[PDB]
Amino acid sequence: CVMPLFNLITTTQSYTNSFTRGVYYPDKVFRSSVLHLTQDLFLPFFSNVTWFHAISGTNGTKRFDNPVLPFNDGVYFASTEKSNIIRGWIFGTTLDSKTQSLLIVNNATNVFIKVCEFQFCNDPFLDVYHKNNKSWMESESGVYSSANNCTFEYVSQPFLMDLEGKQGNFKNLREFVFKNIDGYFKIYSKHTPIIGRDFPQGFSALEPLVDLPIGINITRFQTLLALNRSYLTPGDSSSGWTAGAADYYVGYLQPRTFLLKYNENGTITDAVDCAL
Amino acid sequence: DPLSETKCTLKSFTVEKGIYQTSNFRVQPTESIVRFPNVTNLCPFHEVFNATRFASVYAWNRTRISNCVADYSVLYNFAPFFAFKCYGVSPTKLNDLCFTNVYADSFVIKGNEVSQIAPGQTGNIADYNYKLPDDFTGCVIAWNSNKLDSKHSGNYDYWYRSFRKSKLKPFERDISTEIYQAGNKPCKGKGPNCYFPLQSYGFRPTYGVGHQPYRVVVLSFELLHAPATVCGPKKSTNLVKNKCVNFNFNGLTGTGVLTKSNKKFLPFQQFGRDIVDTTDAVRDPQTLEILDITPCSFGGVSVITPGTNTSNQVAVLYQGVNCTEVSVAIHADQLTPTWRVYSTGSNVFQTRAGCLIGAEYVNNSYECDIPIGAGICASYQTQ
Amino acid sequence: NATRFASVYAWNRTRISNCVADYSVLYNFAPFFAFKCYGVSPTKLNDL
Amino acid sequence: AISSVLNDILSRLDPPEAEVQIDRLITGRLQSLQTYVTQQLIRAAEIR
Amino acid sequence: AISSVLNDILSRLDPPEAEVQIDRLITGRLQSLQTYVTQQLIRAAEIR
Amino acid sequence: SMTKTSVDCTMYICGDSTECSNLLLQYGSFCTQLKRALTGIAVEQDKNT
Amino acid sequence: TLADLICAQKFNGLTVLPPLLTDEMIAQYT
Ligand SMILES: *[C@@H]1O[C@H](CO)[C@@H](O[C@@H]2O[C@H](CO)[C@@H](O)[C@H](O)[C@H]2NC(C)=O)[C@H](O)[C@H]1NC(C)=O
Ligand SMILES: *[C@@H]1O[C@H](CO)[C@@H](O[C@@H]2O[C@H](CO)[C@@H](O)[C@H](O)[C@H]2NC(C)=O)[C@H](O)[C@H]1NC(C)=O
Ligand SMILES: *[C@@H]1O[C@H](CO)[C@@H](O[C@@H]2O[C@H](CO)[C@@H](O)[C@H](O)[C@H]2NC(C)=O)[C@H](O)[C@H]1NC(C)=O
Ligand SMILES: *[C@@H]1O[C@H](CO)[C@@H](O[C@@H]2O[C@H](CO)[C@@H](O)[C@H](O)[C@H]2NC(C)=O)[C@H](O)[C@H]1NC(C)=O
Ligand SMILES: *[C@@H]1O[C@H](CO)[C@@H](O)[C@H](O)[C@H]1NC(C)=O
Ligand SMILES: *[C@@H]1O[C@H](CO)[C@@H](O)[C@H](O)[C@H]1NC(C)=O
Ligand SMILES: *[C@@H]1O[C@H](CO)[C@@H](O)[C@H](O)[C@H]1NC(C)=O
Ligand SMILES: *[C@@H]1O[C@H](CO)[C@@H](O)[C@H](O)[C@H]1NC(C)=O
Ligand SMILES: *[C@@H]1O[C@H](CO)[C@@H](O)[C@H](O)[C@H]1NC(C)=O
Ligand SMILES: *[C@@H]1O[C@H](CO)[C@@H](O)[C@H](O)[C@H]1NC(C)=O
Ligand SMILES: *[C@@H]1O[C@H](CO)[C@@H](O)[C@H](O)[C@H]1NC(C)=O
Ligand SMILES: *[C@@H]1O[C@H](CO)[C@@H](O)[C@H](O)[C@H]1NC(C)=O
Repeated sequence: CVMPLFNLITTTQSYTNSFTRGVYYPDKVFRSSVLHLTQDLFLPFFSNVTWFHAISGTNGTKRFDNPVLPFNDGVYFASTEKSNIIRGWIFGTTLDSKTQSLLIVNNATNVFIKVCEFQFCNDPFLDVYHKNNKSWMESESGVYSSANNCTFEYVSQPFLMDLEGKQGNFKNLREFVFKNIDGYFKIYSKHTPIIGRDFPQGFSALEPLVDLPIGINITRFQTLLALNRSYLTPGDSSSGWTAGAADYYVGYLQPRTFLLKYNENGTITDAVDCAL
Repeated sequence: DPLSETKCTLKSFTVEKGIYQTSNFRVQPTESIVRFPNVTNLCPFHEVFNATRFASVYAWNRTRISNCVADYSVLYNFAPFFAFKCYGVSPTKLNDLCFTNVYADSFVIKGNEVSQIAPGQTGNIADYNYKLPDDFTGCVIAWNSNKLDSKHSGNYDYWYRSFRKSKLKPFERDISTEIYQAGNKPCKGKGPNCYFPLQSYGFRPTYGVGHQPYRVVVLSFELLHAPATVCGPKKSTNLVKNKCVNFNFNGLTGTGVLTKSNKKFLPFQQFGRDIVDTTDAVRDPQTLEILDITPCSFGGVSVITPGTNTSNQVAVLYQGVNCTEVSVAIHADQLTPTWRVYSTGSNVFQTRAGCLIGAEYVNNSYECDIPIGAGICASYQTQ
Repeated sequence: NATRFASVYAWNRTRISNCVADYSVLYNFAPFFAFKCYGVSPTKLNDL
Repeated sequence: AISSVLNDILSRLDPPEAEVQIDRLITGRLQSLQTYVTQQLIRAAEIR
Repeated sequence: AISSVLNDILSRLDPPEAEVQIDRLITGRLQSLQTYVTQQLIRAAEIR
Repeated sequence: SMTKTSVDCTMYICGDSTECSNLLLQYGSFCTQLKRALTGIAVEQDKNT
Repeated sequence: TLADLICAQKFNGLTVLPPLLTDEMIAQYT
């Protein structure tokens, strides 16, 4: 838990509107050319959602915003970034070694998920560094000091996420939905391309990614940003840790009834929010 | 025969001229096929039920059982069972089901506290240590462990929460050591209106049977037929298509024909449902293919008779089916009504009302006598 | 906590009325071999 | 059911045992509504 | 009942315990059938 | 006229199940009444036309 | 237009009986 001194900027929680984003698949059941009325934890249409920016300024002040945030019944997380600064998330009630905590981390080769009484630092983070000026690697030493009484470990999803490039704008609308249902930590996701710059208008159903039967209690969550040991912006001789530009929107799920339209293909194409 | 069925429906020995909706025909299944996944490794039930040490009741050990074959005959090997109470599922059927996931909540309690492990129960252990959900489905197995959890000087390693501000919610574990407070005066230590929530059991072999330590394992199942996962120990059978069969896809039991389809399942999708929430397609666990399910042909059966007076001859209308389907079912002997009416070759006639057997089609046109339907009528005539 | 209890065939009847029924007192000297409530849930006795 | 009032059933019994009385009331009131609507349909046919 | 699928009830429960759910389903589906038949009769009178 | 429908009471309530069929036999002649009503409706539709 | 929904209905004991007079016969009468 070593963190070099930075001119940290107090987090500014901007406000934007959610449009019709954040619609996922309620269940594994296949449906064709049907209209289904389903009650579930959905993101309400046109509700306002909070906006954070994680960037390093040109004047030496780096906006390292990772506030602790409530979880409630669920979370919708939209991310736009180029260097994969958003590397993972933490979940737990006390975020200490007294109670079991959940951690999701990108290893840059695989995806790591742990459920252990982690002794997290004050602001856990991943250390990305360039060894020998030849190999870039990420380490978890800055996340937790020790792990004990581990009950679940899951190393899987050998996917590098964004691989097509940065054609439109980073080609990285990463939409995720995290829910706690019957002890199951459910992640739905969708990798939407970009028409515009930020939060394009449109509909994109979030295909489920992973159900983890962790069976733990979560009432709080936080974002983990990537810190790289310099050599990111060409022409800058400032030898110090810098973070790439990234934006992320957070919305909260509520119990809502939605009318979803499945076409003949089997995919959700449209949705109606019954109490909008 | 059809005429006797008509008489029974009319509850009379004489039948008037007309067409009578007597019964319903069904095509019976020919084979029974089950499809269980490639998993062969047994579930670690022996480790759970034969562990060296068991956690305290207030710190009950939740073991995750998934992605394995759950053979419940192994649980019968070490069966000193004092309680084998299965709620929501018959124990004898446990070997024929596939469970989405298994949670083994294992702990140690007193002998007299076994009855508290049940839905809707109240007590010290039920309210402050381990509370079952109201809609709990699964089994509870309690067996004596005096020879392993007792000491001559007293086994104090087992503790139970005796005092708590509020009763524990279902599937909630409390490990806090805060001193219980009675009233509004804060408690800074042991004293009046202040008691330690955790009390040691102190199990001893010399104690009575009701006070002997008992190991209790609650096996909770989530009986949903979609993620499959933990299936029972049943041998799989090769898949057969284009035939009315009794299929068992990962515990999803049904009857019908299975056919190759174009229902483009997404990678996470397992089975499909119709507009009215009826299972339309299934996924083969082994070959990972999509299969439309079509229930075996059934329908009404009407008996055209010229009356008991004129003759005992009858015709049979199988409503809303091909004549070829009925002929195939008869050839393989799959029709539910087993009184097959003799068919010559000119007797079988295909109407839009169904398949008509036993009536000869004449290229004439008379006034309707017995209305069969779709413009076709029948009559007893000299030909 | 009566010193002496009546016989079962001559069961003692006590009339409790015109007082606040605080059931938390019962939980103090509560061996509680059986606490079976018929027609009313025992947990709701504190609000009725 | 023990009481015709929904509130009393909810305030006197725990959900697992209250649900039975709730369902008894539900069945009775569903039958009453169905009878009313059927009679209304027949009377509306006569009035038409 | 515990499920709207009859096969699940027959496969997960013993006859004496499955009979309760089977009877619940029988009552519900019988009521649905009589409702449908009554509405059909009234509509048939209108069409006549 | 309207659509003539036929409903199998046994298949609708207790589809291809013998336990459910035996339990349904204890409810009397409800299914026979439903079949009679639907048949009367169908014959009435043909008569109307 | 007369009235998958039809397959689903036909799949639990609900069948539809064809009218005795075909539309050709109704046209002939008219
Ligand atoms: C449903 O999915 C199928 C399978 O991909 C799509 O069929 C393709 O459609 C495109 C666009 O018309 C054609 O060029 C391809 O030849 C089709 N493939 C096949 C195998 O037929 C179909 O288009 C999808 N439905 C929609 C509305 O896009
Ligand atoms: C509580 O259960 C866990 C999970 O089963 C036990 O941890 C190990 O689990 C593995 C996998 O089933 C077993 O092979 C080991 O034998 C278990 N024990 C150890 C020490 O590794 C854990 O031991 C259980 N604790 C108690 C007190 O029963
Ligand atoms: C009974 O089934 C047969 C066989 O499928 C159907 O006859 C087919 O009709 C189509 C459409 O005209 C033809 O292309 C096929 O060649 C026919 N098959 C044979 C084997 O002759 C027939 O239509 C079915 N009966 C009804 C009433 O639909
Ligand atoms: C049942 O026993 C109780 C005591 O346990 C009796 O209540 C007492 O009644 C006397 C009558 O003179 C009072 O003076 C006392 O104050 C009461 N309380 C106590 C604690 O003694 C009650 O009368 C008995 N009932 C019957 C029917 O015998
Ligand atoms: C959400 O916040 C926006 C921005 O301030 C505001 O205009 C809007 O009314 C808010 N919506 C609700 C439902 O509070
Ligand atoms: C989860 O933890 C929070 C925070 O301590 C607590 O308020 C809540 O009651 C816990 N939930 C359960 C089900 O134990
Ligand atoms: C990340 O992946 C490497 C292999 O690429 C593996 O050895 C390591 O354990 C993983 N986890 C880390 C570095 O936390
Ligand atoms: C882990 O479990 C042990 C044994 O119950 C306990 O003493 C300890 O506090 C727990 N936590 C850690 C971080 O070791
Ligand atoms: C249970 O564990 C004990 C102690 O290790 C061992 O001796 C015994 O063989 C085990 N029994 C079974 C059935 O595995
Ligand atoms: C199951 O095993 C069979 C036989 O070896 C094999 O053909 C099939 O691919 C396997 N399926 C999976 C999902 O591994
Ligand atoms: C047939 O019915 C007629 C009346 O239509 C009656 O006279 C006769 O006795 C009946 N039986 C026979 C065998 O003709
Ligand atoms: C109960 O009665 C016993 C026996 O007389 C006495 O010692 C004890 O103090 C009494 N307790 C209370 C709470 O009155």
